[PDB]
Amino acid sequence: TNSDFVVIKALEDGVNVIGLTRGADTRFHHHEHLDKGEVLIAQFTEHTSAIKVRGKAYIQTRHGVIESEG
Amino acid sequence: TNSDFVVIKALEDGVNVIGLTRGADTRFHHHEHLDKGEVLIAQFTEHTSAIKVRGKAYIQTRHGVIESEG
Amino acid sequence: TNSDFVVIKALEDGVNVIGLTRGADTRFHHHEHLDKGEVLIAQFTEHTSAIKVRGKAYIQTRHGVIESEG
Amino acid sequence: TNSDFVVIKALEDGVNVIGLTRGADTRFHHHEHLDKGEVLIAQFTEHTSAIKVRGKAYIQTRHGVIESEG
Amino acid sequence: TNSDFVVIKALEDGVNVIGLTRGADTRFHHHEHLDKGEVLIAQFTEHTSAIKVRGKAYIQTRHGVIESEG
Amino acid sequence: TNSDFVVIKALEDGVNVIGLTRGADTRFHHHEHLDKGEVLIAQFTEHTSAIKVRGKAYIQTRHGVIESEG
Amino acid sequence: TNSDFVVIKALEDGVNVIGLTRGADTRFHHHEHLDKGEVLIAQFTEHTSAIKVRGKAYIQTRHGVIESEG
Amino acid sequence: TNSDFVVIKALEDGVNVIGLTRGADTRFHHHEHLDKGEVLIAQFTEHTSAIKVRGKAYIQTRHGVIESEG
Amino acid sequence: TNSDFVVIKALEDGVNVIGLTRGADTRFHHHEHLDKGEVLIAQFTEHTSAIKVRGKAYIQTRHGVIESEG
Amino acid sequence: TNSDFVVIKALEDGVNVIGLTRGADTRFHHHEHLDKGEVLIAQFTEHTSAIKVRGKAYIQTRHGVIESEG
Amino acid sequence: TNSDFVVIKALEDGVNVIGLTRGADTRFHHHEHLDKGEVLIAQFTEHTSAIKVRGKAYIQTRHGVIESEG
Amino acid sequence: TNSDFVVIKALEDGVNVIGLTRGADTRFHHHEHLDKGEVLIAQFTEHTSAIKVRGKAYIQTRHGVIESEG
Amino acid sequence: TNSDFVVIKALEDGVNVIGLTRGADTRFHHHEHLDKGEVLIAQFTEHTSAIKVRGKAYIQTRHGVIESEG
Amino acid sequence: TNSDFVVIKALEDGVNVIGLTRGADTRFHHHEHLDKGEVLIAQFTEHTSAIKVRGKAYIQTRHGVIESEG
Amino acid sequence: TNSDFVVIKALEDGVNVIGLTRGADTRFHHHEHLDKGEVLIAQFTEHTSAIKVRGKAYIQTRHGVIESEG
Amino acid sequence: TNSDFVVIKALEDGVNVIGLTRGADTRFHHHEHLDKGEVLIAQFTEHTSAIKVRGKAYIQTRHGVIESEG
Amino acid sequence: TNSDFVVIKALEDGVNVIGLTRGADTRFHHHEHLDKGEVLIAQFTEHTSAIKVRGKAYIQTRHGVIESEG
Amino acid sequence: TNSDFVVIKALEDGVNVIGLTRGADTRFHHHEHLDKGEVLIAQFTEHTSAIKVRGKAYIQTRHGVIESEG
Ligand SMILES: [Co+2]
Ligand SMILES: [Co+2]
Ligand SMILES: [Co+2]
Ligand SMILES: [Co+2]
Ligand SMILES: [Co+2]
Ligand SMILES: [Co+2]
Ligand SMILES: [Co+2]
Ligand SMILES: [Co+2]
Repeated sequence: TNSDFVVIKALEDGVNVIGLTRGADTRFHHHEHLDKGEVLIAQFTEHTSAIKVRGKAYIQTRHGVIESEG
Repeated sequence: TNSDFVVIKALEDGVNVIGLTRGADTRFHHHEHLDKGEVLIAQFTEHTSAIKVRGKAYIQTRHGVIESEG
Repeated sequence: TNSDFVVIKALEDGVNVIGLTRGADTRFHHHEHLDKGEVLIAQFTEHTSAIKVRGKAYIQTRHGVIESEG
Repeated sequence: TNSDFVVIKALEDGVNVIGLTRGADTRFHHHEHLDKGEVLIAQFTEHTSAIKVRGKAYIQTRHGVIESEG
Repeated sequence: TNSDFVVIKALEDGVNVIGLTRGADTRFHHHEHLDKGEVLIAQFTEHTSAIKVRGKAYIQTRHGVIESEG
Repeated sequence: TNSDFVVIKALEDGVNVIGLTRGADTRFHHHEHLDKGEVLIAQFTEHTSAIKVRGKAYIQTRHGVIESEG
Repeated sequence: TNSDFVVIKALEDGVNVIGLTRGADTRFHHHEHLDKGEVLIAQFTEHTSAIKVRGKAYIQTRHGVIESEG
Repeated sequence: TNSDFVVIKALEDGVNVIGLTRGADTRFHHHEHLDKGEVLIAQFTEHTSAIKVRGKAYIQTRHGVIESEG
Repeated sequence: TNSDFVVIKALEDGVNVIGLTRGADTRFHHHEHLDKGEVLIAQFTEHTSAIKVRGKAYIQTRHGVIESEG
Repeated sequence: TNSDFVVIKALEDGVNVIGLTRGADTRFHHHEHLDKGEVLIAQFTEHTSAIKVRGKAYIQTRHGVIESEG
Repeated sequence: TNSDFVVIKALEDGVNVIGLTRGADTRFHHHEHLDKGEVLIAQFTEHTSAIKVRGKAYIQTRHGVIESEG
Repeated sequence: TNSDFVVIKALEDGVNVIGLTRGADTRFHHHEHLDKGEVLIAQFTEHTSAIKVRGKAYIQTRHGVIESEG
Repeated sequence: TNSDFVVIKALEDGVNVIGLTRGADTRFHHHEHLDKGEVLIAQFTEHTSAIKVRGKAYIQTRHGVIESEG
Repeated sequence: TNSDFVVIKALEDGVNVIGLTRGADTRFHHHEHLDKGEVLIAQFTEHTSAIKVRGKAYIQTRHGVIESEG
Repeated sequence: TNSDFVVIKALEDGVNVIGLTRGADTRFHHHEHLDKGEVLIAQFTEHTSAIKVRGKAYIQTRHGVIESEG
Repeated sequence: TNSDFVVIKALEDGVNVIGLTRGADTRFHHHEHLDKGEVLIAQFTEHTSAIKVRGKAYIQTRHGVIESEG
Repeated sequence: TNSDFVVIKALEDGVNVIGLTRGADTRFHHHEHLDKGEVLIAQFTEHTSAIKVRGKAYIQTRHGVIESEG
Repeated sequence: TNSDFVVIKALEDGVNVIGLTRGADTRFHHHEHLDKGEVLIAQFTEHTSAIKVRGKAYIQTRHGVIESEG
């Protein structure tokens, strides 16, 4: 519900990061734009239950590294 | 009950991710569509107890890495 | 009581995952069908205390990997 | 009192798994039949404090792997 | 008080497992007989504080493996 | 107070295990006899704060293995 | 205050183990004599805060092993 | 419900006689050990509805004689 | 209604004895498993009105001796 | 009214035992199916006054032995 | 008034068994059809005081065996 | 008063069976006609104390067999 | 419940006859010692349900004569 | 509990017949002396549950005849 | 308590028949003198529980015939 | 009534020491078994008034030494 | 009740001194183990009324000196 | 109870004198150390009922002189 975070680095211009709400319904809550080279450190909270990443990006989580190729 | 997440990367167009209800009866509660190259970080919550994945995909959990080919 | 999950991947058509009821008496309360290639991440909850797996399947738990040949 | 599970795989037909009752009085409260190849993941709860396994079987616990030759 | 367990496998016929009472008074509270090849997984409970094993047996605990030759 | 245990195996006939009371006063409250080959798994409780072992025995604790020659 | 213990083995006759009182004023609370070969497993409690060991003895703690030669 | 009895003679060492309780649930109630040569005359009562005999024994009932070869 | 018994001796491993309910509707109420060579003396009670026997077995009643081969 | 029983042994697959209701009106209230070799011990009760047997069967009553060829 | 039964076996097709009512007024209250080879065990109750059998049949009672040639 | 019965088989056409009233007054209360070959099983009741049989018939009672040649 | 007796004749010095308690729990209730030649006629009572005989002895019951060779 | 008797004949001078009480405790109630040739017919009562016979005597019970040699 | 009797015939002059008191206390309650040839049919009653016979006499009981030679 | 003791030493296997109760009725209260070589120091109490010794034994009292030969 | 004592000296390893309960019921209430050479001066108390000595030992009482050889 | 004393003289360095508590529960109460040559005159009281002496010592009581060698 908290206390865990992800690290996303943008590898190209125009990377989109979307947060899905917490509750009975699942609706979009917010989105963020990242330009090439930017780093975002995001946390799981009371209003966020899922994080969706579009665009070429490098992601670090507790389970290791992954690369999105959108 | 809460505070654990899975990482799903879509390896093909049209991958389905389904969340099942938490309660006495089990029913489909929400689903998400993923495009090729896209990444979702999903958490276990107060309305979701099980997660099904349809389509070719790459999954990371606390127990390791698996690949689905449905 | 909660907060622990298993990962099941179906290696054949028609794999059955049965949940057993939590309480004084024990009975089947839910069946799940998996087709060849699908992956299910299932959690221990307030209504489930045991899980039975019939069919050829690949299972990951905190204690390691096992293969069912039912 | 809770939150610990065992993994039992039946290596031959007709394996019996018996659960003992929690309290001042200890009585047999349920048993399960396993056919050759099936897998059961079972949890310690408020009504089960001990588990007995009869028949040839393969068991995984937090302390390692054991085999019953019954 | 609870939430720990031992694994006992009987290496000969007629193995006795005795549970001693928890409290100011210390007395035999229950015992179990194990046939050859059987495996018992036993948990420390609110009514059990000590466990005595008579007969030839193989025991797994968090501190390692031991062999009783009673 | 609880949630910790020792494993004692008797290497000779007539091993004595003595449990000391918990509180302002410290007096013997119980003892147990062990024959050659027997194994006792004993827990720390609300009425026991110290344990004494007389006789040739082999002991397993969280800090390792020790042997008493008494 | 609890949940931590020391293991003392007497290597000579007449080993003294002294407990100091828990509170604002510090004084002797109890002591124990150990004969050659005996093993004592002692726990920290609500009435004991420090432990003194006089005589030749072998001590195991969470931080390692030490030998007293007084 | 009463007024009828069985006679069991032990033909070998270690014969077990088990009594099952009377009521809606059927749980074990008591067991007895017989050494080679002993005779037990047991009655049906308010807390006993079935009797189970393990081991080589010679049994006399109103319907005649039988021999268990366990 | 009460006070009559049957004697069943198992002539093979895995013999099932089933007791049916006493009431308006008839349902399975309990079952027992018997090993090769064991004898059960069962009584008619306030919750049991009929008894079914599956497996090779030898039966004694007031009316004589019969053999089942199911 | 009660306290008397019949013994039926099935000599062919699919033997039917029908119970007739006790009271002013008479109707079928229970069917029982027996496979070849099974034995049923059935008692006259507060809801059963007559018993119909269809199929090849061997029947024992207080008056002797009969064989049905239905 | 109760607790006595007759055994009727139908030796040819179309055997009729009629029960007469108990009380000051005697009237036909039920009848049964039996096909060749069928067996019926019937009891005397609070609504049946006499039984009439038409057709070729074989009857067993406490007084012996009789045959109806109807 | 009750709970005894006679068996009458008609050896010729038109056999009359008459039941006489129980009490201070004695009178015909009911009669039955039997065709050739028929069998009637009749019970002594609260309204019947004596039975008269006219016509050729074969009678079985607890005291033996008799033949009426009326 | 009551009203049935056994006859025990001691064929050697020091024969033990043990009576077990009637109720929910079973324990020793009394015992008797018999010298060579003595005869005891013992009745089933409201505080006794089972009887053990240790030693060489000759026993008479309603079901016949048996000998204990303890 | 009542209404059953034994017959004892004295075959030697000085035969002793001892009666034990009926209740929670088994305490001697009375004894009787018999000279050579005497016959005693003794019944089971509300204050008597067991009978011991010392000396050379001849005993008749419902189960047959025995001879005490003491 | 009642409904059983003995038959005593006096084979010599002066035969004594003594009745002992029924209750917690036992004492002589009555006696009868029989001359040679006389016959007495005596019953067990509410005030009598044991009977002694002194003198040469012939006795008939439910268990057979005996001869007293006092 | 109090404060006096006897000393009993067993000179043979199986010596019996019986204590008689203090009151209007002098009856057995307890017995004790002594093996060869044991010594029992027994006092006179409020529930004890007499002591019987059976078997070969050596007794010391205030009045001197005696030897029981039984 | 008090004011008297015994003196026991242990002449061998492992001498047992057992105290029996004072009252209507008699049971083991405490025991002491003596190593070779030790001396125990024991007193009769309000809770102790008899004392047993097992093992080789030397005993002094008001009546003199005795030697136990258990 | 009181008013009796024992004289102990230490014949070697380090002699231990242990006093045992008076009451239903028996447990160590106090100990005393004696060096070579020292003398202790100890009494019996309401908190002491038994006394143990470890080490080489010379003891005087009302019953005489004894020596401990421990
Ligand atoms: Co935008
Ligand atoms: Co969709
Ligand atoms: Co047991
Ligand atoms: Co089953
Ligand atoms: Co005894
Ligand atoms: Co007179
Ligand atoms: Co002990
Ligand atoms: Co000190």
